[PDB]
Amino acid sequence: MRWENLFVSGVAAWLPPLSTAQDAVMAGLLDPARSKLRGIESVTVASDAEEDAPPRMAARAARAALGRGDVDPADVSLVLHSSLWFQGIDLWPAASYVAHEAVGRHVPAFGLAQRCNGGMGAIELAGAYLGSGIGAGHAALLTTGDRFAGPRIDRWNSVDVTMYGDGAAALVLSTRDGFARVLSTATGVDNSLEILARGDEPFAPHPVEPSPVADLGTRTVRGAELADLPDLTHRYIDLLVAAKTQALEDAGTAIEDIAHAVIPVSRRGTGHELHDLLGLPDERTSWAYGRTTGHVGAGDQYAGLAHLVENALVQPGDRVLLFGGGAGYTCTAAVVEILRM
Amino acid sequence: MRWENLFVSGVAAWLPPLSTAQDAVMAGLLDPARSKLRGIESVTVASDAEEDAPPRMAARAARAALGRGDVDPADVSLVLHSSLWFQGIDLWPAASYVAHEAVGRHVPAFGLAQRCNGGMGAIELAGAYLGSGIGAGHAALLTTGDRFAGPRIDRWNSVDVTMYGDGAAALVLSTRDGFARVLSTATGVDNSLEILARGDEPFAPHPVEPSPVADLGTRTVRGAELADLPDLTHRYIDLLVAAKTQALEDAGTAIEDIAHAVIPVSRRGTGHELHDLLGLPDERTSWAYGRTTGHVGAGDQYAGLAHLVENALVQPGDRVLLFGGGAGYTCTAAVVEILRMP
Repeated sequence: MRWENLFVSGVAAWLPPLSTAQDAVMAGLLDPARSKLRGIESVTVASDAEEDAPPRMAARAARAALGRGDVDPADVSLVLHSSLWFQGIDLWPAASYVAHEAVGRHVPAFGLAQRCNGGMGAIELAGAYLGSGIGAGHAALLTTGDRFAGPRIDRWNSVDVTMYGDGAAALVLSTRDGFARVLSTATGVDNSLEILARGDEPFAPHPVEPSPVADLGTRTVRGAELADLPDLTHRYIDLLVAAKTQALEDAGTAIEDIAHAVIPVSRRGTGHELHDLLGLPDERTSWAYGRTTGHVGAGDQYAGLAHLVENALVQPGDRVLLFGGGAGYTCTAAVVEILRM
Repeated sequence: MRWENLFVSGVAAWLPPLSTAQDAVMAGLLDPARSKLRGIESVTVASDAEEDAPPRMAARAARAALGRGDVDPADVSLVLHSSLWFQGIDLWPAASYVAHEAVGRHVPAFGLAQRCNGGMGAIELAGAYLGSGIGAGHAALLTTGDRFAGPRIDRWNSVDVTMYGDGAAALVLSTRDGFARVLSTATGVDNSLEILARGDEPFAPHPVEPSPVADLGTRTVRGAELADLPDLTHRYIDLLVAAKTQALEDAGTAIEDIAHAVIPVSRRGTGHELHDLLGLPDERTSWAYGRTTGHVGAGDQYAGLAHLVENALVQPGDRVLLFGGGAGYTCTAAVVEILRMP
């Protein structure tokens, strides 16, 4: 999709302190060979205090993002809150809390689930919503937030390809103006890969209690065996190249003109990495930053863009590729042009 | 919102067999007075077999809905799957399973949370998406699905205003054609009421284990206490009347021109009920149906419309109000006009 009137008016991350892979190895929580393979140096870790529940971190990130774009909360017509896991209280609309605290009483709020891709996918849904004439306002607030905890989640081991960081991020879209223009979005998808995210786990009538420790690495392996596809890996490559190519082509931008690409935090550590598939070197990606935060739920792309802007790592005229991807498997990409700093 | 080119192409429910309120009373699971007050005659109860997990029930409803509307799955550009509770496997994309099983590999799928309003809120989001030019196809598949279980959920008692039914529903939107035209949608909202849905429950770092039995009625009371609002009654009235009023006006329709309103399944049993606020007698609402199914997660409005159409309770030229409402608090309403029977 080529966007003629869609802007990022603000972006922010609210992140707790860093905790190092080194300290996890020293404490016996993380196998040292795994630490070395994956290349992740540290991950953000929140306290267990109520003030650090995901919706409250999200509400703070939202305020920061709305403050920086000087958007009147009266002009926000939609709130989307994406996440991966528990929000602190069950049977309860977390998204309405985020909206109430950051914007106000009279804005429609949805929780969104598209696993790791939720932040990027929300951009398409919100952009469509803003252009449709449903709401009178010109902005949408997009938030993410998660805080991982035992017994269910071991941040260092529950996923093979990454390590989980706690925290929240926010991105405010506008059809009026902003410091960046969204030039394009495009989604690649292959829903056959959903099997890799459940493995041989049976459908249970009730959450399993007490919670065993999650092991998504082992789901992927069992998932691959049950699916018995001859071309598993290609299905991934195809959907990722589709998202990349359409996002670039609809933005009228060649890959050599991308100043920086913000990607999901993950690492194989052996052969080809995502950056090889994207056709650009490691140092033009957000890996150097991401390997300090870990995988911050659905918010890697918002947090990474926040990092670039806050540190003047981009200037006006630069084009930035935001690259999603999450279990499903779904990947939304976007090209953003910096207009003002 | 007034819609120029939005249609309902198909609608369906997949519902497990009925379990009566009277049987629950006799098993000691439901108090006789509460049964009488609430007036729910029965609710749908699924088995605990893997085949009745919510995403599978949702897949069956989606396929029925798509088949009843002659929509090719290749023309669906978006799947939204709304729910209130556990889908059977954690840390996993349920919405992608629904999409794969009913529609295919190459359609973006999202899980959607807007408590009891998810099904109606999904119509606005999908409608916007379909008109935007983002996806190639002309149709969107909307699903709901839940299956409630102990210890956490006691379907008969965990919500005061209703009793939960298991099952799934589906609705297919199209920019091209269908059996009904969506004339309008409108949302009323008041996010200050989110506190009523959490009460004084502390934010916990991990789900509380073992799960105690949920008591949302007590949460409402604890939340009302903390919030200390001067005008709670008026907050409900203002947002519900706003949704009703805007949907009717954008559709160019008066309440007396509404043949039927499909409403959330809930009941006070004393005083004024939602139908009084809508200005409709009981008989012009979905209550006669909803009191046999109970509150089927986010799917009451889809399920109620399917029942209307499957049983020839409306005919071409009739207008129907689909009326939402859920904890948040958010209520999305739509006026649809029947163009032909499917």
